[PDB]
Amino acid sequence: MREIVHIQGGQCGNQIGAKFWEVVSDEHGIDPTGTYHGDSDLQLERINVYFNEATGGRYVPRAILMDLEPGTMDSVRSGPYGQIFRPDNFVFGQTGAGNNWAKGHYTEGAELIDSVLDVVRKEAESCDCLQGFQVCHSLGGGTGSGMGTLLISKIREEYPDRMMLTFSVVPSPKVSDTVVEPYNATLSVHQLVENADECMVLDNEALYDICFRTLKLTTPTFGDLNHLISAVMSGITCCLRFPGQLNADLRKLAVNLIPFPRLHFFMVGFTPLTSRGSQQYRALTVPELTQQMWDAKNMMCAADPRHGRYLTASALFRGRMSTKEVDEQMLNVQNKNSSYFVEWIPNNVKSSVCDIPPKGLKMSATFIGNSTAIQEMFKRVSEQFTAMFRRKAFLHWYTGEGMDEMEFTEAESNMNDLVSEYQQYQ
Amino acid sequence: MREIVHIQGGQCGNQIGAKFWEVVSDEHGIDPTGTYHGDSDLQLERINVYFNEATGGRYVPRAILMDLEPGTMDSVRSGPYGQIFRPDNFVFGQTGAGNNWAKGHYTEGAELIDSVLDVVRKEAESCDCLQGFQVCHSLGGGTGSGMGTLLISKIREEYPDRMMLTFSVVPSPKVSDTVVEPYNATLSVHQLVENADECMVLDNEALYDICFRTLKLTTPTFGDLNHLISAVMSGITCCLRFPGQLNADLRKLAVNLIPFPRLHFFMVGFTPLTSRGSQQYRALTVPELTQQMWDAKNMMCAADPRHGRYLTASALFRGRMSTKEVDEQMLNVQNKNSSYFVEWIPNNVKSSVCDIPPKGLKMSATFIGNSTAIQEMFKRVSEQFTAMFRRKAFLHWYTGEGMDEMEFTEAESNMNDLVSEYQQYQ
Amino acid sequence: EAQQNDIKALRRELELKKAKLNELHEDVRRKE
Amino acid sequence: REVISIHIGQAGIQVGNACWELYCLEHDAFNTFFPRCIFLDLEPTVVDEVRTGTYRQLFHPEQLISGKEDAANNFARGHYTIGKEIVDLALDRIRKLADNCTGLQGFLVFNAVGGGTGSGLGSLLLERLSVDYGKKSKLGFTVYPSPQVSTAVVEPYNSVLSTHSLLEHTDVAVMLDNEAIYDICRRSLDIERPTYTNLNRLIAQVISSLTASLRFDGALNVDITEFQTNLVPYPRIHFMLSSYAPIISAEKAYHEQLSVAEITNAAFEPASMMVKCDPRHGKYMACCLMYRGDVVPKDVNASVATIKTKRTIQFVDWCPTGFKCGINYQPPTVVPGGDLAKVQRAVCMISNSTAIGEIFSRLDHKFDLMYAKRAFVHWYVGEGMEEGEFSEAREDLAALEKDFEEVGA
Amino acid sequence: REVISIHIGQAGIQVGNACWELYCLEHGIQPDGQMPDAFNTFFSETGAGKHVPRCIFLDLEPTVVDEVRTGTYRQLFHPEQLISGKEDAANNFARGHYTIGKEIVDLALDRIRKLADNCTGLQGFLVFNAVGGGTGSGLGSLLLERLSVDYGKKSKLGFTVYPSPQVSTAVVEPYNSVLSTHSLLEHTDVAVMLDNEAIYDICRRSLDIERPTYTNLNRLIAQVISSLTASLRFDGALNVDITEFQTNLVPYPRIHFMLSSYAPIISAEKAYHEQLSVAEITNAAFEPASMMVKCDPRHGKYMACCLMYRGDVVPKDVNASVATIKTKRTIQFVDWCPTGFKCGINYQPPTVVPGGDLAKVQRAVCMISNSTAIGEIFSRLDHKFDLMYAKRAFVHWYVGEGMEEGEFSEAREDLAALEKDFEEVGA
Ligand SMILES: Nc1nc2c(ncn2[C@@H]2O[C@H](COP(=O)(O)OP(=O)(O)OP(=O)(O)O)[C@@H](O)[C@H]2O)c(=O)[nH]1
Ligand SMILES: Nc1nc2c(ncn2[C@@H]2O[C@H](COP(=O)(O)OP(=O)(O)OP(=O)(O)O)[C@@H](O)[C@H]2O)c(=O)[nH]1
Ligand SMILES: Nc1nc2c(ncn2[C@@H]2O[C@H](COP(=O)(O)OP(=O)(O)O)[C@@H](O)[C@H]2O)c(=O)[nH]1
Ligand SMILES: Nc1nc2c(ncn2[C@@H]2O[C@H](COP(=O)(O)OP(=O)(O)O)[C@@H](O)[C@H]2O)c(=O)[nH]1
Ligand SMILES: [Mg+2]
Repeated sequence: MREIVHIQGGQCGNQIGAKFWEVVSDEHGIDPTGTYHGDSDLQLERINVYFNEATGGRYVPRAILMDLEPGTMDSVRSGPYGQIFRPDNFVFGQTGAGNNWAKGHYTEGAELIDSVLDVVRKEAESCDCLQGFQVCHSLGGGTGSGMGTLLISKIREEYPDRMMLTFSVVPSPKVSDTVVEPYNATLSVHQLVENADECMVLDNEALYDICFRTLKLTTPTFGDLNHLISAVMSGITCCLRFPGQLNADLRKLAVNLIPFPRLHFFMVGFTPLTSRGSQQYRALTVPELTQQMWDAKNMMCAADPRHGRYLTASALFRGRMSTKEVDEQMLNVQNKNSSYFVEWIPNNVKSSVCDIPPKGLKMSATFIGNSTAIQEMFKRVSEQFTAMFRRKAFLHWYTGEGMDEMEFTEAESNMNDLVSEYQQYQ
Repeated sequence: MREIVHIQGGQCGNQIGAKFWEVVSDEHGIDPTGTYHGDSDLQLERINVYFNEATGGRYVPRAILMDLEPGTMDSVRSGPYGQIFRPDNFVFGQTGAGNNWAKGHYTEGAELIDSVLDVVRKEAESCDCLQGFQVCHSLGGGTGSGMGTLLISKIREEYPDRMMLTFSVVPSPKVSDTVVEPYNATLSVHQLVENADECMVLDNEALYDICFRTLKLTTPTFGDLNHLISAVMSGITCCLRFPGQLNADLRKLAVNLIPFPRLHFFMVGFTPLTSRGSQQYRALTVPELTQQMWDAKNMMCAADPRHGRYLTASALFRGRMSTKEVDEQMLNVQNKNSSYFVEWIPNNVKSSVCDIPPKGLKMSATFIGNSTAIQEMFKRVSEQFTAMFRRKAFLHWYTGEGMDEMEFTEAESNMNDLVSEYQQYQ
Repeated sequence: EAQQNDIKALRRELELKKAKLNELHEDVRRKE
Repeated sequence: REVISIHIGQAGIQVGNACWELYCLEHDAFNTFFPRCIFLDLEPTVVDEVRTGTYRQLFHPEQLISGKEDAANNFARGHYTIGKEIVDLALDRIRKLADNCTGLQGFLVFNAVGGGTGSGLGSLLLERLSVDYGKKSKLGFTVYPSPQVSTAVVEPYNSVLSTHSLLEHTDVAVMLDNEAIYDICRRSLDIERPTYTNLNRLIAQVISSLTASLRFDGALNVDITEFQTNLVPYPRIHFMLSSYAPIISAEKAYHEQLSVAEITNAAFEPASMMVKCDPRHGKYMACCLMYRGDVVPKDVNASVATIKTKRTIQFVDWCPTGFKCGINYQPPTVVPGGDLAKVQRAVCMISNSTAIGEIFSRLDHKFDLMYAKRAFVHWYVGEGMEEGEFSEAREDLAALEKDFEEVGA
Repeated sequence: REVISIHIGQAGIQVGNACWELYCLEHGIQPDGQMPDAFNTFFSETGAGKHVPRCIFLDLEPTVVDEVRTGTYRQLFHPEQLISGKEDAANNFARGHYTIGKEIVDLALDRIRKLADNCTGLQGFLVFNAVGGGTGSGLGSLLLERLSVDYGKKSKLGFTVYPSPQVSTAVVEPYNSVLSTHSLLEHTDVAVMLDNEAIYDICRRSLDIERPTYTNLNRLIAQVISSLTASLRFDGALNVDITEFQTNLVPYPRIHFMLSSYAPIISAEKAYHEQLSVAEITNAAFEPASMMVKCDPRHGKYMACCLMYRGDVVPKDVNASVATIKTKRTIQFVDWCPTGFKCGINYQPPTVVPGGDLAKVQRAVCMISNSTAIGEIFSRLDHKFDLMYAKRAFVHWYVGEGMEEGEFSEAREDLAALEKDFEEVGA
């Protein structure tokens, strides 16, 4: 019925998406060979939202892998749940951008973006009632950020009414892999504020910090971090796939958390998250899920929400639970911590309950707070951007590719006016 | 409903609390795994006071372990009933104070006590109706005395309207484990007289005396001492956990035994405590419990009450008993030895009976007497404090951390006027 | 480095003051 | 004589899923229901739970209407953009349901005004039903959002914009909150952790108690046209507090001595109203008492006398005879898995007063605060609305507040 | 006609557990609540064959209430009746009267209202409390205050447990008794004293039980209440009601304190070897070896006495027996009262409950008298209360709750004034 087309870009997008299709295929009970093998009836009637029946019970995902380097494609095809994609959907350039936003947005994207659009169109009209697209990329890299961003703009030109989710990671100075992170992230946000419908901001500091403190992992490789991000993405679109006592689709959450059209950058959290040694020392109640939800040390961004106020907040619950406990818990946190919430908006919390838990758990929750503490990172980025751009560091690698000085000034302007509007509404 | 959160500090606190949680869990029929395996329905009715149900019969103790060296934390998880504590309740520093009350109260406390406070807050708000807090620690050491006393002061200014028990062993010259015992005891008692609601004095000298004569043990390790202390703590709070013909709660005991807000230092004893050689030749009636209760060689302090006067006294009886017999025995011991009792208060003894004996005995009792002879300890400790401080011994380890000289003089004055004020009401 | 300590002290004080304010607001609501 | 029921939205058809379960379990008397129903929604998830449920064969396949995609808590979307393609199919069926009928008493609609489907296409369905039939009654049992317990954020926008049409379209409008029902299940039913299912079960009890007069022969029967006169003293004042007694568990019921005198009292205390409002602040304009089961006219007669002579509650100065009684013989039925015990007799009271004037005033500030800063308005305007209808719905509730204050004097 | 019975505190609801036990075993009702019309005074009928007692157990500590919720009579009591708080007053009159009392007594009131509304010919209330505690003392006096302003004209039979002179369990109970009597004085219409040492001596000597617990105490108290309500429940040759004691026994609106006794309290073996008639039980009701309050009426003077008779008793010999008492000179009546007796005979004997230690006796007497020996007990309380008050011991707990020094001195002089009042009526 409602349809979700998946688009993954860059190394970050491909590996995040690989873990994503692993957990979704297990949820719908599909084997690594593509055939249905589940047990419950419930897992059959809502697989068209993510799959297409091909022939002989072959359910292939409705996904599009997109990059510029073959290492990621071969690593994808090698591992399990790698032989479930249609090889025609591995749209793939050959030269590579390499952490140069200009390459991924003007030079190399110019010959790939045609082929991705062909595949995504044929894959879009294959289904009847499109709900929206779902993109997973980064803002530090070049072929993820630049090409993925250009793809977002072209898609919003063709399909202006359909929804759009973007799970994007942003760079932070404490975990700084590339040197040109500010030059990329600033330009990428300039396009995200006008093209995406909503962006769920992620970061590696909070992810590494979460696996240290709460999960208490010893060696948190990218597999575990990508596993956490995938659990968030499954939680946000569980309402379409399963019946519940109160449903909330993508559009329903968007209208309840975005009070002004440019204020669409969210913080995300997932619960419950407990160490393996302490999994049996705990209950599974709604109050326990709420204490772990509203903890500021549990967002998957490196921006403390208690440094500002919440404008709105959302809680998607999964499991057999009493709706009264849901509303009483949301009201309780709304009264005791009255200063952290905006005043000219009562009821800053939208809630929803689905009846099917994720596999292996009894009851889970996903938090999406649209706070005004997110402006610290934009200031935290803009100060670095000005540090380079006052003195034209690394600038020629982009200038000799097409960007002029007005493009960077425009990116600073959009960043600065945005942080003022978050400060205005606090 | 009526609830007690338990706090153990330092090495002394950890062993005392360890043997304590084994005794209570065995009374409620919970095995080392932490699952219910008892038979009587009565054992389940009153587990909310000390435990929380986690899942599938798993009961976790409502306790917080707090120390500075990991040797005690690992020794706790190794022994039996070690796997029942929630690992998050092991709030814990790393450096170590080491028998320096200033290091325990000013340097290392200032960064650990916020953590232990946060755990206590979660444990207090997790339950509904607080009856009080229960803190076990020593007065000679540093990480128990200074940090624990700071925790007491911080908690009392947070929840001022709830009771608070503290069980503290105090140093004596005959059992002199450290060298700066008086410098620690005098400053600790200064804070206890102004913060704690009621204290229960203990000492290691009397415990060694009990294990020699009454128990007639060959090798009294610390396990047996902690066994006696645990039996006392279980005996006093038995009234909240089991019904009886005459129930007496903690607050009921506090208002009945404390005539003046500064006179809250009690000496405690427990009966029956007999050797295996003579336990076979004994009878179990009320008079035999009393004349072993009120014996001076059974008190758990080295403060002989017949060198003073009794203000008030209390007995907590356990087992199917006749209340007439209980009251006439208290009447007999008060009429004969009338000189040992205060004169301007008739019927100096509060009494109560509970209908659940501890396992292994048919009938038991627990004595709590608020005598004035406790001042023997205050003079006995203050002279050793004076003997070093007149000459400035060991002072620089206290002075160079933030404490000045008027702290010792104020502490001396308050301890000295306290023993003076006990003497006046005597 | 000095100004960094000033930042991490002012925020903690600010945080404590905000928590106290919430308590006062809660009491007014219950009392009304 | 038959009456057909329409159910709109996630809340509407879940209420219906419990209501029709009671009707089949209760049952020539059946003729008024046997179903003459229509479920309709924009999200197919809850309707298609019925299509595969236990009542697969019970409902004719066409009856269960279902759109393609949800309005998503958007009154404008469910009233202007998406409603326009499904409402025509729905009402062009309901017509042939009425042509199947001969002695149609009326329609009864179930909707929650917080959402977009329950609110938006609720009003849209109502407007074409009013122009098509006009005279036939349409009882609307709506679910308004509670003051302090709340699940959505933009629901003030929806509740005001829905009410502006609920005034002049429905004939008899019964308010029902969720906090009040939650309190009822907590206080009387002692259920500390209730869900939506328990709420919908006792909502069905109220509906059944007011249609049992048509279905079964009583000592004093009362039709749907009777409520039309006896409780609405003015054409635009039709908003009814509801109550029920005895709402009681399985064990307490046997212990207590349920009778007519005390349940007439219990149906009047604010500890048992289905709407979170205190009628001590207001004055009763009229009361209506449906008695089911083991009732002689004497003790109901004696009970209304004691209420009138009490002074804890007051009436308007206009009505000395401020009551309408009604007695039916068949006792209320029970559902296996339900929590209400079997009772010889029960009372469903529907009153009208000025306490309702408080809920609208309470509603006004929340809508007013958000609207002043133009929060969330861009969603509704891009859907097809303008600033005109926001401000004009605001002043409509302002007029209603002055209206209640004038009539109450 | 109906009378409802309220129980406050640990001692109060324990006494009720023995009373309702005795009641169902008397009227042939199983503990579940169904028969296998005289029960109408105490039990209301559901109409489905289930009988529910007219009573409300309430206290501040949930321990003693919830064993009742799970005993044999789980199904006899309606759930709402068994009120229970969350935390105890802890032997602190002020804590039960101002801090914790102010939240719980309003729930008890809006409960007791619909018990009275279910009734038609309400004779009165009767309250059970022990003044030594904080619940029975504090909110008990608070409940009596609000009961007087609500009804006023209805009787309030206060069966209170005063602290014993020498045998005591608490230490602040002198404070609690003085402050409680200060309000129990002007609220209770008829207040009966029940000490604890006296009942202890009865079970030791008469019942020859050398190891008694609280069970036997509560058992015989229920026996006295049963003997006192038989006149209301059943028909006799000469009956009285509960409004009769209001007039016939209290000469002045502040002298209402009665000494109770009962006879014969006899074990299973003495009855077999001993004879029962009206004259000897009329004697045995007056000797101080059978009184329920440690005082001696031999030291006092009687104003008026009351005599309940149960079983096979004719009226000729109750008159002859009371005549023999008046002609004796060990006890004397007040000069102002030439006739000092109120007699009553009822047909039904006292039933026995299995498990109790009361024998099946053919006849019994329940005496309720008024005297001036009661003045000695109140004075005896004042000595040890004033003993500690001057030095301000234990005052800090009550004043920390929200009281002051004023109410001690003003309550002290009020009961001191009562001492002078008792001495001047005796002259
Ligand atoms: N009593 C009751 N109320 C319900 C139930 N389900 C939803 N509600 C109420 O419905 C309101 C929101 O509208 P919903 O019915 O959930 O959704 P909708 O009306 O169909 O609108 P959309 O979400 O756009 O489809 C909430 O405020 C709930 O209080 C229910 O099962 N019982
Ligand atoms: N006669 C009699 N007296 C009892 C009994 N149980 C307790 N008491 C008396 O009650 C007095 C203390 O009051 P309790 O009823 O036990 O306690 P309370 O009145 O509820 O006050 P709190 O302890 O603060 O709750 C004691 O002095 C006892 O003499 C009993 O079974 N029979
Ligand atoms: N969570 C996660 N982050 C990744 C992964 N691979 C790369 N990143 C992040 O992506 C940023 C670099 O992006 P990059 O891979 O160069 O993007 P691309 O070159 O456009 O495909 C770094 O800051 C990494 O932290 C991954 O597998 N998981
Ligand atoms: N009863 C008892 N006392 C102990 C035990 N372990 C240590 N102590 C006492 O602790 C005192 C020294 O305190 P210490 O353990 O160093 O305290 P800390 O360093 O602050 O934790 C000595 O006087 C011992 O008597 C034990 O297992 N049982
Ligand atoms: Mg809906």
